[PDB]
Amino acid sequence: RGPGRAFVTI
Repeated sequence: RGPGRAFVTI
């Protein structure tokens, strides 16, 4: 699982 895989603009 992993709906939020955007560790850039966070």
